[PDB]
Amino acid sequence: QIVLTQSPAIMSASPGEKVTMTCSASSTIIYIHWYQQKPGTSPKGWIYDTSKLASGVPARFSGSGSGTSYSLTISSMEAEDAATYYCHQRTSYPWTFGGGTKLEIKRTVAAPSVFIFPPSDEQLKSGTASVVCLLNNFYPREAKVQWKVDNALQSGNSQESVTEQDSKDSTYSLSSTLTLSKADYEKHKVYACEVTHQGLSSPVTKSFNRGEC
Amino acid sequence: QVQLQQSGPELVRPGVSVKISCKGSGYTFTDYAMHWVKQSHGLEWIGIISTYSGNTKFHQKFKGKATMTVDKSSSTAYMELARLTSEDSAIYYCARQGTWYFDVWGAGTTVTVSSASTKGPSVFPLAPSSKSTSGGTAALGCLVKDYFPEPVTVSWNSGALTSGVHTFPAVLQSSGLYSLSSVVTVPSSSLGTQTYICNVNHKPSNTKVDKRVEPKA
Repeated sequence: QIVLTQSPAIMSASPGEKVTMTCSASSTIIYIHWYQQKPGTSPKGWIYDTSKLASGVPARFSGSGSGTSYSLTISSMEAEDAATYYCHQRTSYPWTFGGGTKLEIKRTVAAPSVFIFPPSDEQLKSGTASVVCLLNNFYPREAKVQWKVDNALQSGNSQESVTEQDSKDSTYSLSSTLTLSKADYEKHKVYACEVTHQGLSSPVTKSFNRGEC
Repeated sequence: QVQLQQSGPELVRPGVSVKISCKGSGYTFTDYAMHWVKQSHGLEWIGIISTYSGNTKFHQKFKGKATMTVDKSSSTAYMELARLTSEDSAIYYCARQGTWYFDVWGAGTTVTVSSASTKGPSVFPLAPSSKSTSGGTAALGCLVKDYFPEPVTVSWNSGALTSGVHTFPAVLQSSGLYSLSSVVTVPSSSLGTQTYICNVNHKPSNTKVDKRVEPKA
């Protein structure tokens, strides 16, 4: 089975820039093909016969190579090109795909809008208390959320999730849930979510006193 | 029109076996060989079945479990994986073979391998308050807690609201159940006037839920 080592694993580039993207097969193949997958979607054909462009694919795109080393290139990056790109060999069995190169849009640092949601009336009836802190529309993806309850750092009782790069503004969002028994939740007053991020010169803290609508 | 339509999310006990469908609609089904692909969580070719002849070729590693049928009279391709393990938990794509490349793909089918019983979410509101407003726009959302398996789908106002919506990837909790968040940013002036539903569908548990997110002073 021919491997297809892709590189870089991940890279960023802003509109207008030229990007190049590598695929190395471990044994000579005839043509390397390329597929594009954006988050949520299935792969789409992009380049076949190590050069030809699929239907609907802009001419910024080109691929070259021979033997065991192939490239893909966008002449000038556009917003819609941010995706993960897989190379593919149909020349010996079993057919195989590369590991992929994730291409993200590069933009200016942007600070998160930080929001905090207490647990609902509904959920507290069920004997659990989920507190949600939301970091909306920031850049870059690196961020740090620390939970403090009466100024006691929390560990082990929170979980995080990060959206992929927004199509309109090229930012990320993040939601974090600190989950607690209602017995524990009712023991304390200040619930704070402290955010550290490059768009902030010092950490933003967003909080609420237990019971303040 | 042209469209590969796969079976819904499946949850199957270890050991036993599962079959998934892929119906080619909008075009002559026999004219195109049909493949399958396993996105482990990165693509991995499984094999081929000619809608026309019925013969197949496989990735070695999948011989033993993976097996492919076609029923020409329903225009449906079938894949069956057997001796199911955790390794088989993944999304499985069917991709019609085009003249020059894989040109139509199904939306994929999610296969979670586990002996556990299905579990439909609880939906809790994330009401908009001053703690969630900035620049005369307020954030609101729904908390879709403690379901199994993946996936759930969330929409707002049966699809009429789509700008400003962020639906976050599910997080696996310590309990072994999933939980995710969907938020939307709207103008502060809309609250009180323009109500907001979140519509949650969990096909493995046959759960539909609408939840109205009302503000607070």
